[PDB]
Amino acid sequence: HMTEVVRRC
Amino acid sequence: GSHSMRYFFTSVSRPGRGEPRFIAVGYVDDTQFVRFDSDAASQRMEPRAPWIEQEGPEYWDGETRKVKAHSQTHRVDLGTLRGYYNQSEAGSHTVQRMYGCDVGSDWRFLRGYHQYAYDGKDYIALKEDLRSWTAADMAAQTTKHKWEAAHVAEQLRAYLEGTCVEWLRRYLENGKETLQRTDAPKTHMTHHAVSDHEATLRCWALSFYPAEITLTWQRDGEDQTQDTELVETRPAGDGTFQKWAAVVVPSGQEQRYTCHVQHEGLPKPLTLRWE
Amino acid sequence: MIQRTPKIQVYSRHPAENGKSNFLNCYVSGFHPSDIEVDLLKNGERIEKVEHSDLSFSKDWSFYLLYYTEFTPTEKDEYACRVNHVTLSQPKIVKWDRDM
Repeated sequence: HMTEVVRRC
Repeated sequence: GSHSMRYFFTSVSRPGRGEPRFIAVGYVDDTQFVRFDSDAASQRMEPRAPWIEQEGPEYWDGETRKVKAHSQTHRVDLGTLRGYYNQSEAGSHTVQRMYGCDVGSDWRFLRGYHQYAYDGKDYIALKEDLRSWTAADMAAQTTKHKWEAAHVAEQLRAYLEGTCVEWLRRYLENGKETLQRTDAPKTHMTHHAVSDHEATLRCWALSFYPAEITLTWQRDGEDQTQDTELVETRPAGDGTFQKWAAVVVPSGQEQRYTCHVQHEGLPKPLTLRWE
Repeated sequence: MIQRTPKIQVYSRHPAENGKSNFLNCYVSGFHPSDIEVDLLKNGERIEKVEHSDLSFSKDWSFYLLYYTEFTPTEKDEYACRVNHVTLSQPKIVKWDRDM
């Protein structure tokens, strides 16, 4: 189960 | 024992040769259960262990939606990083991300991780309190400031302390027959003469699970490291692991030497002597 | 940009017996960047049907990959693995060795 967090650098 | 889940993400830019290659891979302890390959046909998250097939369509649809969003963000980062580092568009560069959680024997949260690397070196990670960031250099300060602004730590902590461990548990139950096994090493020694003066002893550990193992040589009951050789634990390709250690000894002196093998599969550590 | 040269190990899945089907392994680790070139060789000839693992990496961020193929070994037939990587000045070759 991956995280929802995909914030950009 | 203790257990863990880990995800491993790699994006590689290829200038003039299209969009970034992106590979994602999911792990419980030392068993791979999930994968995505941007250059495969399915364009879906795909199972790699039998027990994950117990998951329904909403899972596969949720994981694919996510792995694609991860790929989209790595596609943007490769561009962003290039700016932060003032690099040209000609070279190839690599973004790596790793995250997941550790639970102890009681399957409760011990530790969580979330780290990023640019071209082979730390870029930004989440500190062990899961509430602040360590920027490896001055460029990573720009990122840290953006994620502090958008409250990313808090969202990742919720993941790492709850969601991660809840699903880690569920996997361990669902795949109990594999994930909770122990395969003890099948062990043996070999002898090979280098000349009239010296021989190589090689102590083998084969077919063990999990992968964590120690091999250590002793001479007459004392630790011996000089004139030894240890390979990296390697996969067998059937879900078990292999490893060996060697020592170069004076011909006629073999008997002084013991090989000592610790593994979760050995209640009592093994001693091997050539004799 | 940090670059590391791969380690190479050639070996079999199970203890090798003549006339028993097996797997030939080429495990490459601790390298960066990810692009690498592995081929399995039979008497110096490139085998065709060769699978490999999904790329992953270690605590230090170096890559690792398992290259594998079905085969039935024999007295005569020699096997090697061929590797090329930006850190190599020329492709490396490592022969399989039955005892070690």
